Amino acid sequence: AKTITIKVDTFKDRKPISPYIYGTNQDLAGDENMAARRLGGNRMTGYNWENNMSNAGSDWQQSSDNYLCSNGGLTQAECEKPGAVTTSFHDQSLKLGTYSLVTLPMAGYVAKDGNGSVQESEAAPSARWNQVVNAKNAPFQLQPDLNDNYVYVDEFVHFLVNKYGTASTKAGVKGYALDNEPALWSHTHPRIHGEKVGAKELVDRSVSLSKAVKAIDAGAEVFGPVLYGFGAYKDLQTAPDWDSVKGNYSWFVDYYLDQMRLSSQVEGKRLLDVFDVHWYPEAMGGGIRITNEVGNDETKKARMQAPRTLWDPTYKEDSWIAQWNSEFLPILPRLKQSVDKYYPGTKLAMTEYSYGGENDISGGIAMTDVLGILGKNDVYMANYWKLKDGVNNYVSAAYKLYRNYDGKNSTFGDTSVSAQTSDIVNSSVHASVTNASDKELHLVVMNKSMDSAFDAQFDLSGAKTYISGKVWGFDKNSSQIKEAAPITQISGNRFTYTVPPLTAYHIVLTTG
Ligand SMILES: [Ca+2]
Ligand SMILES: [Cl-]
Repeated sequence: AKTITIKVDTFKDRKPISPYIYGTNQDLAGDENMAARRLGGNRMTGYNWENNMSNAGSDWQQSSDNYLCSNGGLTQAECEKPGAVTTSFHDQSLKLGTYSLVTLPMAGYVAKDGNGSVQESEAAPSARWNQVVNAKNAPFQLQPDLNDNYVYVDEFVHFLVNKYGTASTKAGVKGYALDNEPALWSHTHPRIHGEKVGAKELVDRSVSLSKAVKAIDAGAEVFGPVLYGFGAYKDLQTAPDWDSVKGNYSWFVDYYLDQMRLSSQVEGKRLLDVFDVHWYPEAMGGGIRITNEVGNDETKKARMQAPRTLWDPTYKEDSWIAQWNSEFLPILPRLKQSVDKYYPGTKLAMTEYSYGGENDISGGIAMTDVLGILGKNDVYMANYWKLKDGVNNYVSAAYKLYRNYDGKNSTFGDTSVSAQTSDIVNSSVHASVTNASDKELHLVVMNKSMDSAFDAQFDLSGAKTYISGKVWGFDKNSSQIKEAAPITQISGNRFTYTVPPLTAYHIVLTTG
């Protein structure tokens, strides 16, 4: 039985954990106690706020239909009301106490109807599509004109502010995203924007839309460019003008940051608040990409190690990104380096991600590590995307372990502190307090080994003596968070607890 040593120092590397890293796209079970929700992804590019219609693009028959009404739980009557998909979404955020991030359209057109598949010769402009205009430059209507050929984005923002107040208020919609995965427009939405997006095109569209939004609500946070993945981070998926605009930039991420900073200068207002990427691991194990299916034992092992690509300079995953682009890994410090240099003060968000194995312990353990990692790497917001429909039992378990570990919505602390482990392969560990507490300490620890328990020897540095602890966990036997045996004796702020294979625990220590 191997021993690992874990050192936790509550005085060291204190850093705020943004609550919006506990975020999602699709709501999960409903008891995860999320802090952020996103209305985004492929269906939002061609979503028409006036009639709630949208187009699935290449995900389903290039079909225009009422899917977002159905998915949001609206009645047929509610589906007729302007803005209803978004206002139903935001009402639910208000009920749950979450941030709302709402996607706005930039690819150029939105669904005019719900009449199904759009054929290639019916690409926009045609009877299947309305054109997007960023600024109406006419009086706004709360009941928009349903019979013309236009949707006006600022009129939609005005509608939301009319109903809820501004982003700076308690009830307001706080975030807007500049469409979704623009480097995939030509692939996902060929009937809307069939040409590959240009780098300069993307900036110009983004500046025009951001300015129109900011003119209605200066406090709203604008998120962009909502890049699908590393190919887009590198050169906007081979954008046709990349060689001509790349200059001395290392990758597209830098060009975009610097151009949005320059445009913000000219305009006299910040036009980009949060640099927004999607990250679906390319990490492979047992011949399978971890996001594709649960896989075999080697897939499951690779899934639990893959979170190290986010932070660990020593880790080299099996993927084309690590094979050909390792100088851009680990990815979170590299993104942060760029953002801090090319548009200082811009925040970072990962608005879709998934590690797969949704109903497997590997997927639960990967997520328990990822939520700790995001929290202590200066990520402002992060939103899981369900790659498998129906329940995602072990992903939900990971969220609950951090945000509702006791059934009473008790949570991990708001302040990250230093937690180190002697074995970064078989274990990960994250620690936190709230409001510099010297009375309560939270530790999330996990064993990634499929075969071998370890005895975790904890050495704690704190201002007060911790006297006891309670423990909650999930494992391969049960995705529900179960109370585990308590820690009844702690001597000199050290204690040992055994962590069985494939188990994650949240330990709460108290001074009494
Ligand atoms: Ca209209
Ligand atoms: Cl993209």
